[PDB]
Amino acid sequence: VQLVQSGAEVKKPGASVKVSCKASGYIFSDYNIHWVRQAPGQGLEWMGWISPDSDDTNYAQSFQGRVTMTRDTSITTVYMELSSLRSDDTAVYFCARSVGYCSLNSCQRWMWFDTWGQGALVTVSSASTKGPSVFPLAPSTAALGCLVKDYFPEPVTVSWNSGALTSGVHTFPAVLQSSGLYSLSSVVTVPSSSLGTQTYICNVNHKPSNTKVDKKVEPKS
Amino acid sequence: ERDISTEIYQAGNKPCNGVAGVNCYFPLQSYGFRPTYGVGHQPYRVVVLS
Amino acid sequence: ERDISTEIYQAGNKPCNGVAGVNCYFPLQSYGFRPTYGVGHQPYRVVVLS
Amino acid sequence: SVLYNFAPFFAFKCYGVSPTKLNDLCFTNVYADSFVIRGNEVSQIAPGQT
Amino acid sequence: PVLTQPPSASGPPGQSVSISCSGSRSNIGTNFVYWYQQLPGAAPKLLIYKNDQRPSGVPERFFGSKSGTSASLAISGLRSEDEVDYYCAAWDDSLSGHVFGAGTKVTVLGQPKAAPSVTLFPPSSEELQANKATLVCLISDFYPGAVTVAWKADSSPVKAGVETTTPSKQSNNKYAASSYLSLTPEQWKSHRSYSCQVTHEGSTVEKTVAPTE
Repeated sequence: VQLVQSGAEVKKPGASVKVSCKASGYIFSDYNIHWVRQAPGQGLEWMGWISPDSDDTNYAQSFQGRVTMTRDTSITTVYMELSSLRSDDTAVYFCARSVGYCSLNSCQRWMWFDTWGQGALVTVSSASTKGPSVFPLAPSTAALGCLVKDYFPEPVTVSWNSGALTSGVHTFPAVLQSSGLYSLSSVVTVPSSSLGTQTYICNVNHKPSNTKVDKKVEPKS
Repeated sequence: ERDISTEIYQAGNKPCNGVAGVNCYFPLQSYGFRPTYGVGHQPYRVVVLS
Repeated sequence: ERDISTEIYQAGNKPCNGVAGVNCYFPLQSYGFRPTYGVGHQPYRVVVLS
Repeated sequence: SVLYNFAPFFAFKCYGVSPTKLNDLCFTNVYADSFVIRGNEVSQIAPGQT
Repeated sequence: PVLTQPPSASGPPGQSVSISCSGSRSNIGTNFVYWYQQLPGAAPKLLIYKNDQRPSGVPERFFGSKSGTSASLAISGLRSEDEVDYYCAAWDDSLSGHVFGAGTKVTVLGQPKAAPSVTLFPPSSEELQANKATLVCLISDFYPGAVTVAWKADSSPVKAGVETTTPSKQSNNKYAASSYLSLTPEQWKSHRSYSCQVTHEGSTVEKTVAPTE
């Protein structure tokens, strides 16, 4: 069985996300879907469960109207509306196929979650909308980097000269600041044989913007 | 009579007011209703009339 | 009922009436009492009433 | 009552006659035997389990 | 509230490691407690249900138990796949909601101390022609993460709108951090020298780059 769903990128708070954990590989008349988010580091926050035969749903004692679950029969999915998103619960959402059907509040003693589908990374914060920007990095053998600034939405694909000449790439994390922008870096561990005789080209391809930018390194000594 | 019991029934000597597992059990146990079972293990729906 | 074993158990076709081999292992396997294993791995005293 | 003054047991899980009414239920014959085994198979000493 | 768990109940291989799941009076003691298994950066799964039996494909060696106020899970032997996370879940009547664990990480008995390789990279000539000067410096190939980055511009240490990140995890079990700034070009031309101070354990490694290099 599988529990595939769509994926939502980063967005400004004050909106409503929408994902649909599709019930495929099994008949959807004898199971329940439980929703819980996994915050990085700290514990798990459980929302509730739905019913196929009915909207007979039970909500948590922490969130009442900020999260709403509704279902459908022909498409056989589940639709959520998360009104008034805040920037303190950046977590990935999981749908779990649990055995057992109950409608009362005194049932939770004998059922468990069997299979957990892969999550949809969802997170709350504002962001820029335009494409990335590749800036060259001067070398200090000698190694030169590839600086990428203000790329949204995450992630991006980095290709060194469209894969024609790459060697010893490095992966770096994203820095954090209050401006809401993120930056990426990538330096190649190249020897001193190709420093000024052969130039190095770094390209970043972005799918939402459908555009690319190029750098022009100018080493000096 | 109608009885709604949520506390733990004690089956030993220690007071099982809120602790269960060592000598006391939960009095409510759910039915095992599997469609792959036999005829004698099927959920029959019954009504009274007095 | 209970059965006891004096001969060496044979898992194939090999004469083993007091000798070991590639398949003529002893019918008893080592267990070991060490106070460094888990709580579940610790031995338990169990009695049964018929 | 001698089966209760020897601390809280590890597990009193059993299926059969309730021990709270065994003082008046006289029986014909009864046998007892005890052994030591790994704690991963102590919950598997039950009727209808392999 | 949330269940109480140790932060990191590690254990050397070759013996058994025990982990406890202690909650409250109504949390564990009247309802059956559960144990879940999660891979690092992946979806979780059930580990023991009903404290006595296991699903198919789960090894027989794994075992759990309950006492009346806390739960005990017993495992023996650690390998390269035994650094996964272990969570404990329970339910109660007071809150009417599922409460998971706090998070416990177990590790075997990890690289020793070393010397970081600071790579101070000056901004390119293209950047200097765009009325900006991105003063960056990077470090790589050090373990563990104890680098205290600082600035010594030889005239005045001033910080404004920095972009400093923690050393993350690479693909070769190494760490790498970043400390960036999109400084004004006149401030960088006002400084005749630049060398970000990188120190790990005392044996610091420093690299300097001239404005004309």
